[PDB]
Amino acid sequence: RDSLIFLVDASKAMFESQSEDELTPFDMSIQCIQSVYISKIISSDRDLLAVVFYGTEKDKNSVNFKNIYVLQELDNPGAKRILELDQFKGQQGQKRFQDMMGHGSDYSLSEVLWVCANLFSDSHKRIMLFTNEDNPHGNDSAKASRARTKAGDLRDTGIFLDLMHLKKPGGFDISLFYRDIISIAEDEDLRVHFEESSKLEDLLRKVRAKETRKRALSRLKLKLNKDIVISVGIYNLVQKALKPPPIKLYRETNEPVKTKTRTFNTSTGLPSDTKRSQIYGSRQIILEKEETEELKRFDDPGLMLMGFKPLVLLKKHHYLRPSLFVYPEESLVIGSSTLFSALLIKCLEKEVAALCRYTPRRNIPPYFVALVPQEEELDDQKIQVTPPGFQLVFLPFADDKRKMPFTEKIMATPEQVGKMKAIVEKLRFTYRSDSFENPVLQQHFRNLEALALDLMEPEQAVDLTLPKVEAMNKRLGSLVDEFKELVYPPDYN
Amino acid sequence: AERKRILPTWML
Amino acid sequence: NKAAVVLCMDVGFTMSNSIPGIESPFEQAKKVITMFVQRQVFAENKDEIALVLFGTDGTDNPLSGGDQYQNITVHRHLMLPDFDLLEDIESKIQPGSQQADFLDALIVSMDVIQHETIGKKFEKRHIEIFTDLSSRFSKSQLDIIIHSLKKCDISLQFFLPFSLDGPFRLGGHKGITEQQKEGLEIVKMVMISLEGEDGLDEIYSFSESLRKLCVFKKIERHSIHWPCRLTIGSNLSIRIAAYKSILQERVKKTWTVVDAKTLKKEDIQKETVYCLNDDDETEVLKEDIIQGFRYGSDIVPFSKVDEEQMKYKSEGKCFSVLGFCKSSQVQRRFFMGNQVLKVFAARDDEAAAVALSSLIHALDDLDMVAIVRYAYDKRANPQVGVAFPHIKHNYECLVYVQLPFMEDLRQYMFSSLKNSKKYAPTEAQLNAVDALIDSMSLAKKDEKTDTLEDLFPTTKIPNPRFQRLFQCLLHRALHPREPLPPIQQHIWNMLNPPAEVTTKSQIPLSKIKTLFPLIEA
DNA sequence: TTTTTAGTTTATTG
DNA sequence: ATAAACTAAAAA
Repeated sequence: RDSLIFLVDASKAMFESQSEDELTPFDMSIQCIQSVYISKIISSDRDLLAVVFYGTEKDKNSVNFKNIYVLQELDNPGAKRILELDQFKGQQGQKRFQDMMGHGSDYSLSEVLWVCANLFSDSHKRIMLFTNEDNPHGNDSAKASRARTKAGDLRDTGIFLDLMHLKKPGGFDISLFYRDIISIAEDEDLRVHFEESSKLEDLLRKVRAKETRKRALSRLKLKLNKDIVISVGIYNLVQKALKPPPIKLYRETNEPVKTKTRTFNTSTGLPSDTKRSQIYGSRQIILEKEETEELKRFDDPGLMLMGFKPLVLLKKHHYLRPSLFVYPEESLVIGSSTLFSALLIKCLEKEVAALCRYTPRRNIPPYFVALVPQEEELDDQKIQVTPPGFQLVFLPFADDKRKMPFTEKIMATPEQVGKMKAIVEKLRFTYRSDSFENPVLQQHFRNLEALALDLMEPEQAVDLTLPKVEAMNKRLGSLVDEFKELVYPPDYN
Repeated sequence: AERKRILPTWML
Repeated sequence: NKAAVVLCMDVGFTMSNSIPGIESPFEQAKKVITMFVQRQVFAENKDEIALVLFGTDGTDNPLSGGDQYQNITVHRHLMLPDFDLLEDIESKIQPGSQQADFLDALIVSMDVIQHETIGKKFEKRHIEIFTDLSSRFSKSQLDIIIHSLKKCDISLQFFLPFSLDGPFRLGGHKGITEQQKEGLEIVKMVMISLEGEDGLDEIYSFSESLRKLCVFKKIERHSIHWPCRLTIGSNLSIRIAAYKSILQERVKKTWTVVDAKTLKKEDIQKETVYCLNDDDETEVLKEDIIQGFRYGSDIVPFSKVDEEQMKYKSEGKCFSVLGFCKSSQVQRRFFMGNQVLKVFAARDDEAAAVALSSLIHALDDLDMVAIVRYAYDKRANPQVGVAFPHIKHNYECLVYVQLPFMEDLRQYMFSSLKNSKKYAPTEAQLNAVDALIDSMSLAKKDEKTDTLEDLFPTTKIPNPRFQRLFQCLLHRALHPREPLPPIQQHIWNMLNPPAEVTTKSQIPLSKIKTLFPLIEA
């Protein structure tokens, strides 16, 4: 259970929009926090969250330190908690905030961070500061140095301090203040320098980038040869998010019920007394549990380098199961990262993939995988969209490739192809992996949200997976009727 | 010389 | 829907003749036959299998007379294969001292199909010849033999010790006799005469046959296809038919838990018990148990009755186009699911075939793909995926692969390596790995052909899991007292890279070992 | 202890 | 016959 604290500035500058249709820095923060809270419930993350405000007239904290309001203590995300955050969302929500507690009040960052640290007292400790003030305590020399000391004290404890700098007229400067406050990684290559957030979509992506901790699916040995062995971490960067499993409760108490599945004899009422059978016709083949696992056993757990196959030979189809990500693990074998880097640099250079014989766990049959060299990619927001390493591509065996019903080749005329080209060119759009949300899941959690808040009426969502029928029909009116006339005859069913 | 063959009645 | 298969094995004196280190063509053919029968027995296929042996000491066949069809024995008549047949291949069938006419054997095999399929109803008729071609033969009435094969609709497949550098490894990746050369030309001529130019592809070597599914190629059951409609907008609806191109073939049979003394499922019973989570646990009533779901900290009671009404109601099965984007925007790393669909044009529909063809070529030329919405039925959960063109000389289709939803994606940050001062390799270190990749390359390129030849096609190798399971299942069935046998060498030979790749890699691997220091924590 | 993967089992539709 | 849901096992 990791603890994460959202610290939001509530000074006069935070409630002012940069003369645009875009949301105020405060509104962006409130919505971003709310989005993380909702995301944590869907993803079923055990993480504890908190909401702390500073520069407010009304103060709510442990030692009654002036101008610090601890809205939510460190605890799991809830339906009532998200509802409390929704009371400050928007221009009408902004009014409710100003009424409950004050704003633009004199604060002391030293006292602010101390209160935040004290909330952790009750694995990873992290504070996320949402502010549009590049140089707080610019006038006060004493307050500025005191803040640097408490920021230093948090870092020496193990508390992470991350800046969520927002759009400020004339830009935001890190060199003036926060350069010493923020948590910097020991490695120059590890640290990421994000630009100031102007949109909610960019802020939410930056927050989830720093928040998340790497979870290795497995740590395996990449055996170049019997003696040349490096250690690698296998990471699942994509995993099918499914509907959470139900919990068996009681009709009156509504508390969970533990299930005990007991296996016993019928005639009388241990694993040594059990054997495994398979019956083919009249014959019954008998094998022990050890024997049934002995036949599954090939190789030993890890990746075995077969050689190097050029990427051109690897076909776009031949998809079997979702790909994995291979990254080195210096913690187990020292010098792995250097050889991995040398392999990655030369594989990208030569446009070739590393063919391996993958065995994920003990007593499991092998599968041929192709480690495709993946180069590092960072977007316009300076967020690592593509990590550096190898993509573990699962290759099918002869058995997995299914026979095809042999059909006669009928090719279209260049006039028919040319008309379809116009249809494609007009229906052109920009695809993002995160363009669509699972409608089954979104509705499921929308139903549970309303049920938790005892709301009789469930919020019925609109399916995003359905095509924009009217918009597409508006773009092409003549083209559809023109193409239909060219290929389909009038006597068609 | 080549060896002569007697095909099954169904082939003829 | 079953197929009549006749396995024609040469057991002649010359099949037993072995060169040191190289397995005798008889032992090689035996291994290929066992591989075939094991699959048909344990996968419980309804295909009937007959076995004819040529070059036997004796003569036992219906065409046997005088000097005609001599030294040919019909070992197994056409029927469903069993453990007794497998036991016969394993130990009962021995190599003979005589030599027979392979064409005479082909006729005996043909006569088996003509007479033993009279009562039964077979979709396919197939003969598999396993020989060395070292034996003398007659070309008398060959033209009629080829004609009768066509008229009876019987397919052929040849298996030789040779195929049409380093050491011999069976299953791995000196000079043929003049009699074998003469015999081969008739085999070539016959195969070309039956299946055209591509007929030569149906003549295999025993070694390659063990690391392929070619023995089942002709008796393989047709793939189940289903129809749907590709809808661009609303007014356009192309009639299509898609099937599962790639789908992971898994173990069909399950290990039933039985008692060590009685060996019965009936004596074993699994019972479920319910108890309260709180201290000093008490038995919970099976009828009073209600369904519930967690929403973070909160615990929400939600029954299956209210669930069916409030749940997401899918609009129905479809293959609707969401939009179109460039090939570069859809990355293979985002592919999801456990299948690949090949969207083909609806059978016996010419107008829909051209309509789909227009879309396939428009996307190919523009270097674009199609983002589509897919569901097999109205009950099934909706999917969003890529539909990309796939044009070959013989067939034309779109390929559907499921893409991810926002919820499916996971975002982690990994340390940069491009300019990492602590892990940056030296110029000597990089030039050592450069030599390793060049030495361990699994592809060869001929400058005259200008085509890249793969030396390790893994997609052609069958999953070792099945033939290993069949080996053990059969060994326990025939030899119950003996423990499980080890993995057959040819299975290991087919899984390991070509000997030339392993030998080439020796020198750069020793060089990278010294240059790259590695130690455990 | 929790999460992911694989294998059965059940239900619905053609 | 295909897809989803539930249960069990193994590894982080």
